Amino acid sequence: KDKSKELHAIKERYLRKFVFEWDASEDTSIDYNPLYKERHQVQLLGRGFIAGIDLKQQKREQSRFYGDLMEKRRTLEEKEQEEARLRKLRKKEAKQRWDDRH
Amino acid sequence: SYMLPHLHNGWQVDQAILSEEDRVVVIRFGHDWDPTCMKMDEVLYSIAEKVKNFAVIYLVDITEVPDFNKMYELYDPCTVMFFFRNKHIMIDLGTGNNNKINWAMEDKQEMVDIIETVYRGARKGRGLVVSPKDYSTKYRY
Amino acid sequence: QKEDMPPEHVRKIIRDHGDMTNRKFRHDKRVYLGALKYMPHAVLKLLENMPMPWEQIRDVPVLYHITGAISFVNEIPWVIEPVYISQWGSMWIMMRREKRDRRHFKRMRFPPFDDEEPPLDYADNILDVEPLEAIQLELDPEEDAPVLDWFYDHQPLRDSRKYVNGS
Amino acid sequence: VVDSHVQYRLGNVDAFQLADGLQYIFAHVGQLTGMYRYKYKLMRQIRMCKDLKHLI
RNA sequence: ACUCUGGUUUCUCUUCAGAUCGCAUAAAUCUUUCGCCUUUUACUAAAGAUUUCCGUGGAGAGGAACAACUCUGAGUC
RNA sequence: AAGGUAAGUAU
Repeated sequence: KDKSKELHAIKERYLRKFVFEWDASEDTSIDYNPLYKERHQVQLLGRGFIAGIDLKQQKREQSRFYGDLMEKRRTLEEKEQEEARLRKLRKKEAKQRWDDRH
Repeated sequence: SYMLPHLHNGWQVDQAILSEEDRVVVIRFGHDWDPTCMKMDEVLYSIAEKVKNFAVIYLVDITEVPDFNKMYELYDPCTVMFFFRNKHIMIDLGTGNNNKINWAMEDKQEMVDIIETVYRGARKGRGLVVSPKDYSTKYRY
Repeated sequence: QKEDMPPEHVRKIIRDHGDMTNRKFRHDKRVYLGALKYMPHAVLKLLENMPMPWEQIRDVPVLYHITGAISFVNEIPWVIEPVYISQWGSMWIMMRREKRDRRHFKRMRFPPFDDEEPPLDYADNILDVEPLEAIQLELDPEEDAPVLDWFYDHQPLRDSRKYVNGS
Repeated sequence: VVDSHVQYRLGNVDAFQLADGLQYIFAHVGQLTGMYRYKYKLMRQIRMCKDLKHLI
């Protein structure tokens, strides 16, 4: 299908009635090129936080490549500091979840 | 070049319309300096010679005679009111306002047919009459 | 120069000219009509001065008609960009949290009252004390020390020449 | 809009639902009032409002 | 270390717009094409040119309010 | 929005 998609793409290159809302027939994002169709999300090496995307979900949705690399590169003291920071963060999260649905 | 008789005074137009006998008094309200009204006046002048026996045209100026502007809601150019037999006739030509022709006729023969139909309806005594050509569409295509 | 006036006389005027179907406010005539020419403009102000979620209440002054025919809000909605963005980000987080917590959400009725609801008298039920509670966050006192002193206000830091011009 | 704020102030429904109803009305005027007939161009505004709401 | 240096909040008034007037964004009319097309209200959608419209800055003027506290540079200091 | 007022007759 992709080969035929490129084929007809090159062929195309060279050779009242009120409406309630928008229609899907105007979408332009449909590109057969897998590189363009599947674009690597710019995670900024663990620093990419989209506005509307849930922070916890984004952390879960993060590829964790940067996180894993930082964990590997972190020294023993750095690992201890990170463990303490995440323990405090987990305690804070438990504190917030205690208030919710109490 | 707008040589048709014109009512200098408002009351003069009233008595001129009143002083009618077996004739149709086409009072064309508007202003001569308007271009569409100039075309309408030219069409009326062309018709006047051919149908002067029963159709009399008597123009008037809204500024000169503003008392009748509110009487029949005179707030558009090229308005024509076939005030015949001391009775405002109901000329229906496929338009919302079936008592006022407020645009210059495309052809003189159409206006002649309209005015003779108005004369026939007025003589018959009916206060309403229809047009052989509906103007709901302009036949643009 | 001219100054302000107490709202009591405005309330008296609107109560007197409650309805024009009687012979009360019929003498206004052209004066009354004049104001009508600029009726939509005031609506613009009422769509620009309308409160934000943090604004529990606001006391913006108005330009009213001497006959009470029309009232004009003489306020251009001014908010500094960073503080507005911070406030609406706090509201974003808070709305997301509330949606997470609330198991069933309720939307109100398309007509807020009956289709023949009379104009509610300000002194009757608008003067009710109960203001409910605006959507306000609980920021960390240590981190939000330069925040909670004036945050969640209609015109924060007003009359503080060290930070803004003032009026 | 004014009556919605009035009923909010006079107790009734909480402020979270007040904001939700404000959002809806702002993004559903086309459905609420149907400006389509009143003015064709307004359709553009309402349709884009749906688009922004779509993202919101 | 010495002399002069002298306000900022404001309210309006009258001008000029350079400056993304505005780190936002509407509408109206006209004009050429596109879907046109069933007459205007209208449209669809772009271009072109105006206008109103929300606003703003510069500059100047006149009162009120802090006008007495000076800020500050100059004054071989 | 509309392009969907029958006219007539004296009260």
